[PDB]
Amino acid sequence: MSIEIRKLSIEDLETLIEVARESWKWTYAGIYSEEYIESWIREKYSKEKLLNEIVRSQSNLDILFLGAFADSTLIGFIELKIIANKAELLRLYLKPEYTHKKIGKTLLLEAEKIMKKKGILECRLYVHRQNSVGFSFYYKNGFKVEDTDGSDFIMEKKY
Amino acid sequence: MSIEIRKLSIEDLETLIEVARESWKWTYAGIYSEEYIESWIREKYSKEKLLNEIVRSQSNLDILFLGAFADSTLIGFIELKIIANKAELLRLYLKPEYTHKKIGKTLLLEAEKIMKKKGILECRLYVHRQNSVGFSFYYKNGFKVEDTDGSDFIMEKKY
Ligand SMILES: CC(=O)SCCNC(=O)CCNC(=O)[C@H](O)C(C)(C)COP(=O)(O)OP(=O)(O)OC[C@H]1O[C@@H](n2cnc3c(N)ncnc32)[C@H](O)[C@@H]1OP(=O)(O)O
Ligand SMILES: CC(=O)SCCNC(=O)CCNC(=O)[C@H](O)C(C)(C)COP(=O)(O)OP(=O)(O)OC[C@H]1O[C@@H](n2cnc3c(N)ncnc32)[C@H](O)[C@@H]1OP(=O)(O)O
Ligand SMILES: [Cl-]
Ligand SMILES: [Cl-]
Ligand code: NI
Repeated sequence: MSIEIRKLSIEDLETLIEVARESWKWTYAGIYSEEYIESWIREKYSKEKLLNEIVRSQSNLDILFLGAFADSTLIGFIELKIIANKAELLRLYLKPEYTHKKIGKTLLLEAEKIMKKKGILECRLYVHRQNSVGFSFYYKNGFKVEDTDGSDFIMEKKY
Repeated sequence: MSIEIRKLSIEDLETLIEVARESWKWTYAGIYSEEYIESWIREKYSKEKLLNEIVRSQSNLDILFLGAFADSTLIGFIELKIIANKAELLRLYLKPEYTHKKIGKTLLLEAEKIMKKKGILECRLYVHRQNSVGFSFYYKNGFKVEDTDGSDFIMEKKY
């Protein structure tokens, strides 16, 4: 199992949406309803929005959008948003069958490496409080809860 | 997510084979080849063999064959073989998306409960040495390595 991390490109769009869908159905099985998720996928992970995000990342602006590829097949992705010297980890998702193999850790390290290249010293995120899979991974990797907003925990990491 | 543990019945056959297939492809992705697995599924998990095993379990003889059912859908199974006062854990497999939720632990506890009812004080198993997922679960649950046979570790638990 060879895993490559690289910036996503527009050709990654269609399988990106499928990874997102598959990871979302799994991750939130006890949190949101099947329809809530299908609408979320349709509205937030639309072809147009992701394309624009993939482009802003490729153009080296306010998005960093990396995928993990297993034998050329996209199986995970991370997306950060940069404003000034700070980042927000918007998204980190893998195909459920590819979890617990350090692939999430690998995407995070890559982003962190690029943030350090960019002078970004703070990174923060919003995680649904009932998402133990995600929440536990984050605190195991140096994120600390600093606040809440609705159902989410606001976690933050400094460098 | 409601999980029920009960003895398998002949009507469980077709979805039993699919769980086995899906768990096998995942579990041994870096261990055996796609064909080795498809042959193993075809030859060891055949309709006839499993049926006979399900029957011997239902008849209360030398097999104990339990499934874990999530909302009426079979998602995992355990199978033990009894000879005298001792057992061998032949099989324990879940759909990959259902792992890491204590469902494996739940099947093991059920079998252990029945073994104790039956006076069975020793339980042993063979785990492929490169199966870290399975091997780690077993030692986290009181199994200790006592020997090897080919690629497998022979692990054993006493009560
Ligand atoms: C800001 C946001 O994007 S929030 C949404 C975060 N993403 C999700 O929840 C989607 C579902 N999960 C995933 O995609 C992944 O598990 C990630 C990205 C959260 C973590 O990546 P992975 O490569 O799976 O994790 P990695 O192998 O580095 O670390 C393992 C740890 O993560 C957590 N974890 C990873 N996979 C699993 C799993 N299948 N079941 C339970 N916990 C898991 C555990 O805490 C585990 O620690 P343990 O060994 O003590 O049990
Ligand atoms: C004799 C034989 O049958 S050998 C074949 C054994 N079965 C397999 O390997 C098939 C693949 N795996 C599985 O079906 C299951 O993981 C089982 C049956 C081994 C364990 O059942 P689960 O309900 O998943 O495990 P449970 O939640 O009780 O325990 C979690 C522990 O099991 C292991 N584990 C369970 N799921 C995973 C996973 N997706 N990735 C990595 N490790 C895992 C870990 O050691 C975990 O401990 P951690 O929290 O420290 O990481
Ligand atoms: Cl979340
Ligand atoms: Cl094994
Ligand atoms: Ni774990």
